[PDB]
Amino acid sequence: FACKTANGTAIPIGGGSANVYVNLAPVVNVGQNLVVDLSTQIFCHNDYPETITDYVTLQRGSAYGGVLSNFSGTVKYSGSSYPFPTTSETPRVVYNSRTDKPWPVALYLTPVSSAGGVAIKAGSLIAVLILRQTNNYNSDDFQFVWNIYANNDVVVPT
Amino acid sequence: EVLLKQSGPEKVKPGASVKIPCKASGYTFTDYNIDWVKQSHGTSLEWIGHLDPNSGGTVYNQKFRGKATLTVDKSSSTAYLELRSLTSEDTAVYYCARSTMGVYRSDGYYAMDYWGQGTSVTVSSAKTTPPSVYPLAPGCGDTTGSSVTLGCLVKGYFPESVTVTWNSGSLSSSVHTFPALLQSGLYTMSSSVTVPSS
Amino acid sequence: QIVLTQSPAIMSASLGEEITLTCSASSSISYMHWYQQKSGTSPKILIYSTSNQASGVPSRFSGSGSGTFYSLTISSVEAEDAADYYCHQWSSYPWTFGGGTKLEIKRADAAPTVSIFPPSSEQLTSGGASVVCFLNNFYPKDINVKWKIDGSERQNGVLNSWTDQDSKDSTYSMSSTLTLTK
Amino acid sequence: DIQMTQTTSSLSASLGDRVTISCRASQGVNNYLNWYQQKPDGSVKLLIYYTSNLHSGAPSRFSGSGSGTDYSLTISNLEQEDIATYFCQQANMVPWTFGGGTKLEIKRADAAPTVSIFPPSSEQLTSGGASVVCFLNNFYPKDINVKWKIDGSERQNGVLNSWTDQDSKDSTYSMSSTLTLTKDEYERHNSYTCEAR
Amino acid sequence: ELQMTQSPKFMSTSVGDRVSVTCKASQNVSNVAWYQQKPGQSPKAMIYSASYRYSGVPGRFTGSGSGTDFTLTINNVQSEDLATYFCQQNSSFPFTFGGGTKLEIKRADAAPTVSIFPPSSEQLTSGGASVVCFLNNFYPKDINVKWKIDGSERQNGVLNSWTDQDSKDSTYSMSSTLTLTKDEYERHNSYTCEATHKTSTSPIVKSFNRNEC
Amino acid sequence: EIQLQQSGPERMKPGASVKISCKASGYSFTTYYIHWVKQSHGRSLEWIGYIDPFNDDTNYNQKFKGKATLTVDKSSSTAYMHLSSLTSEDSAVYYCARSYYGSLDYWGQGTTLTVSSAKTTPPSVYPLAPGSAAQTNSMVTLGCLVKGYFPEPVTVTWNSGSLSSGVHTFPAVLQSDLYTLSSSVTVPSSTWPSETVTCNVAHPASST
Amino acid sequence: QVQLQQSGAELVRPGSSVKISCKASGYAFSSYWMNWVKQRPGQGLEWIGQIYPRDGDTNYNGKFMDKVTLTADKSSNTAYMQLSSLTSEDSAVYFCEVGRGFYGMDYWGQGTSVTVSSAKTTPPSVYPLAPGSAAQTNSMVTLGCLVKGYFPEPVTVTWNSGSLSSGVHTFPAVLQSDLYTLSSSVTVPSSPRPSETVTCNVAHPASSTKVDKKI
Ligand SMILES: *[C@@H]1O[C@H](CO)[C@@H](O[C@@H]2O[C@H](CO)[C@@H](O[C@H]3O[C@H](CO[C@H]4O[C@H](CO)[C@@H](O)[C@H](O)[C@@H]4O)[C@@H](O)[C@H](O[C@H]4O[C@H](CO)[C@@H](O)[C@H](O)[C@@H]4O)[C@@H]3O)[C@H](O)[C@H]2NC(C)=O)[C@H](O)[C@H]1NC(C)=O
Repeated sequence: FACKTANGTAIPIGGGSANVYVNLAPVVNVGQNLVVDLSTQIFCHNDYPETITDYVTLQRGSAYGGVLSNFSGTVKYSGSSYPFPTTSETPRVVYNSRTDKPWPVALYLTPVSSAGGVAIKAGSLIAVLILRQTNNYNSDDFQFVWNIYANNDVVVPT
Repeated sequence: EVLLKQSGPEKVKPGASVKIPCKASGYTFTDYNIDWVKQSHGTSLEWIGHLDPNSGGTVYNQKFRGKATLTVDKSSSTAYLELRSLTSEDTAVYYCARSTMGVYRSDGYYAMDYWGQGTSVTVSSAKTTPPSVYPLAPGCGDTTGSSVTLGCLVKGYFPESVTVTWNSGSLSSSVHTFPALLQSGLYTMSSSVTVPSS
Repeated sequence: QIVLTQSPAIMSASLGEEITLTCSASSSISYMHWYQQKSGTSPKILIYSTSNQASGVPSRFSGSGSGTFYSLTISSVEAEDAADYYCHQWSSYPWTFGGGTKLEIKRADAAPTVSIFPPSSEQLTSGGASVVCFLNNFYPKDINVKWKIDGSERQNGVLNSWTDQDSKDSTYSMSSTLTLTK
Repeated sequence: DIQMTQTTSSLSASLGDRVTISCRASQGVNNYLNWYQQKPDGSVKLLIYYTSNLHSGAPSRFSGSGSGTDYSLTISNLEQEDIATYFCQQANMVPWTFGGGTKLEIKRADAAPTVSIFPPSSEQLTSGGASVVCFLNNFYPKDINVKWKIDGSERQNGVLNSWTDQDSKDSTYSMSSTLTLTKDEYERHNSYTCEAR
Repeated sequence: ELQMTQSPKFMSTSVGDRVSVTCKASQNVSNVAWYQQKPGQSPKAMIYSASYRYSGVPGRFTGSGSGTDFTLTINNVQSEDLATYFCQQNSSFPFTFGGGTKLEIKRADAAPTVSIFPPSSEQLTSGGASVVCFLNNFYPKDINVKWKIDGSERQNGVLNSWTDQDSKDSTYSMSSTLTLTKDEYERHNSYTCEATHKTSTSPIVKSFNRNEC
Repeated sequence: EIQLQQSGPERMKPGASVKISCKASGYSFTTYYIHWVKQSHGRSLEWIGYIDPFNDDTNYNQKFKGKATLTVDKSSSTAYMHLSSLTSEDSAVYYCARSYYGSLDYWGQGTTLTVSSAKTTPPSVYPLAPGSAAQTNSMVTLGCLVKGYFPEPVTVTWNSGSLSSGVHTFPAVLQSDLYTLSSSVTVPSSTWPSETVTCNVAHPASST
Repeated sequence: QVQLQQSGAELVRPGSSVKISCKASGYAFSSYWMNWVKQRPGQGLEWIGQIYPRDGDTNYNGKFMDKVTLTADKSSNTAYMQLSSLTSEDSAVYFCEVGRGFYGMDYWGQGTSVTVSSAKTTPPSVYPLAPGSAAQTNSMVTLGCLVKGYFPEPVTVTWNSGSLSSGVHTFPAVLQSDLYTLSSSVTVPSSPRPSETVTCNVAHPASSTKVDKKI
């Protein structure tokens, strides 16, 4: 089991860390959503699908920078939605193929009443998402850590 | 279709204030946002600010923070730009535009996709003056051929806003209109039309 | 603030050729957008998100680039392309435009059609006197005009007014006038 | 897929009682266990989610507890409004699975059925049909068995049974049994009895 | 269910020799394991993935084969290798083991010392009777036993017990028990025990008569 | 408040296909998931699948793959369920429900589907009368058999609603693709045959 | 080290059920597969099934699906196998095994014996065996002690309280009418009968009875 991004950077077997740079909508209105869709960025696969089943969860999701200060919302994961930042581990997603499959995670953040001006700065860190992978075979318990960065500034009208 | 209409050219005194409207039609006003752009010296472009018609919120370029104010009238589907203490550096053409920002777009299309015709603002203390219109006719040495050309000369008006129509709009082609020039503080321009010998 | 620079300020090309425009940024931006403004109208979106043709735009316009260098390429240049082009970014706040790049169209040379008009009787009634000479439908743009009233070289009091490049046959025009007292 | 099992299909109780409904999972779920209530008119509402969390709008009488593979729903002070069917549901793995259901009942003093029988009417006889209808009204508890006899011999075909829900007035049950015969089959026999015990 | 077949069920070598145990499969398998079992013990794994040894396995044991044919090889037996060997596959459900291959020691031939015994009078007191026959210290293990009464064959009520190879003499032994009632034992006169084995050119016969013991 | 509105009841023929809708109102449509659930006659609940309104990715129960399809129209905040190759087993109640925190927090009202080849038919009403003597000494029971109608529902009352007590109407049971029903009423032995009791039956589908 | 400890021998009755266990130690019990293997006396090895204790997953053999159930207990690190409707086919030794997930390692339990019988504990009957009227026309003779009708196994037999440690062959017992039958042989060069009246010592812990006899 190993995951990689759309620009090619990969995390090998056993877990690790990587960086992701996402393009955000330059403006968000009050009462609207800022959508951060990572199902088009992170993909993984099962190396031995004939004999092993891999289970994947979102162990933790934390907010940083402007997302922490100016936003609130939920996270979409495998048929349901949960508060973001997370308060517990999610259900499990099954990986059973050698072909890459999306990691179905998306953020839905709304501006708080104090948000105004440049809410998120370009090149800054907005979230850290931990991917926990177990299996059907042994005691392997690995963490794939993803750091999410903003590729542009986001403004909120006041 | 989608149309944005602004007021005609405005002439103001230094230190005064102006308010420029912009009325939208042909689409739902509150489903899109509004931008204002300044075009100075004929070529330079700079973004003034961004407005949300639902709440009246604004994002300002800090360059124009103390000079412009953005306001909306949701019922009439009209947006307003107001300039506070006009000076000579404020002589420019001002545009309103519909922008697709404010919400998520699946195709990632974020642009000013419809522009209203600009509003030219002149900041001067001079007096407005009617134009002196004269007709132009060939001399008695023409040696007339199959085609002849006639024109009109306009001199000594203010401010620079003059339009010329030939034959009450019946001749929309072969018409040359020339830019105005400053002559002793008053603008002068000309136009010409080409017609066959008939 | 991110400064966008377009160089050179004016470039020229011939019908059916291929030309490229460049925009360079003072810092790295994620996307670039292109607007076109023809003579006597407002700007119009042409290329968005560095590669996407806007609605109702021929496929001969295309964009590419990354980082701090972007470019807009026109293939099979047509007479309708005589306009001004501006690069625009909203990746950083505040949003800025480029300086502008005018496109000129090279074409076969053409002689000017000249007309001369005596001062109107109505103007002479008011006490003024001005003779207007029209030079129409020529190319290239640069051209000199010398006035001749009576036998002397009256090299004073002349106003020249060039027009914008025509959008149908790529020719220019000029209005030359000589103002004196009766 | 993960199997879900509820302890009892039906459970009797009385107003003011404390009620416990238990659910068990074939595989450990990570507290992603839900409780739903369905009224007799067929409407579904969420009561408890994530094993302990009151859904907004639910009465405070309801509570949840459990972990691993064993979960329970507790009603503190039963009310007539709470007489419904309850389902447990897990969401740890796809596909989501539901429990079998537990339907609440009101406790009552047991009663004996009232048996009544009717031969086919002359209209159906002239129409060619023949049906005998047996009525067993106002008994308690719900479980009952009926066997049809013809001329001393048993019959186990052509029998339709229909049961009503618990009465909201006196908390009793009723059931009807119908045996349908052709005209010749009805007329070529002599003894028909309806036995319920 | 894949059928794993081993043949022959018995193999016999001597100390220092090379012996190869072959396992046959009914389909294609990617993983075949080998286990060793001595009596009164749980099996001990020898080789996995058809070629690789387990932890604490001497280098004498080597594996080979692929697809459908597999073979376990012992370079030089050391009297610690005398056990039963099974092949196994896990590549499909259910897992299936081989039939087993017992190892032995090749020694010289020997003849069975047939010895017949009359039923004890104490047993006859209780109404039961069972004549016995002992054929201890014979080699090899292939042998047949029959009983005769008064010169007449009686193939009923006969129980036979074998013995594993002796750890000292490398020989075998047999016991034959014919159960009879008290009254049916008294109605005859003589009883005969018969023995024939692999290298027995002629049968060995021992007999007794009543009132002789 | 949050509401999910489903379409009305359906009556298809075997081998056909049916589309049902669920309109969401009172919340941001694309921020949540929509799930579909089946309850058969017998009250066991079955999960069908979910769909993301934001990008239309679907997940189905293996039991329902091929037969069922989920689609969304984010312009009108409506989800759709399509079921193809209908058989008699497909008759059930289908639900849409929003999903939050692993649970189905808000449910629609349900849509009933009936798969049958029968046709609209007026029921046959047959009165029921006691046998020998009287049933008891103070209490008597009378009945009314309603046989062979389609489709549901039929409505039975006694004496135009005058007898609102001591009455039982049993649920309908399908017999040779036609429904059957029976109703019972009990009255004091001195009231009948002194008075008159008439079974009143109405079948709106047959205009009876 | 890794170790698997199984329960003691079970003596059971036909048509009943039994539950044997296998306690694990020295490794993460919940994260590895546990196999169960049956070995009938005198035959090869059969595979019953496996369980993954963390999630409770099981994979059964088609032959043992209806009879066997498998469970586990995370707290006590103990796996359970349960047999139902115990016919005579079910009398064997059952093993637990963990090898998958460890590189080049394999561990078994010591095995548990399950006996399906309808009989009851019975003291053994010992009967001396004697040769015919003289020695066997040689310097060597054979004798024996015959034990029949006992239950259950095992019994230990010695000759002259272990004095005769050579030329002794004890044969494995054989079931007869739901009772075992074991016999032993002894070979003596002193020409017994008429000499020394050789004695054999027999024990049966199952009934706590010790019997001695003379030839
Ligand atoms: C029958 O018995 C066989 C023993 O011979 C069993 O074989 C073992 O199967 C497992 C699973 O199929 C194999 O996978 C594990 O090993 C790989 C590779 O590492 C090892 O193998 C290489 C080749 O042998 C060596 O060169 C290496 O040095 C190393 O020894 C791991 O990469 C796997 O883990 C990764 O993938 C899984 C699934 O995607 C993730 O969950 C993990 O977290 C990790 O990402 C496996 O751990 C194993 O190699 C193989 N051999 C051995 C000796 O164990 C076979 O499984 C068995 N069959 C059945 C049905 O039980």
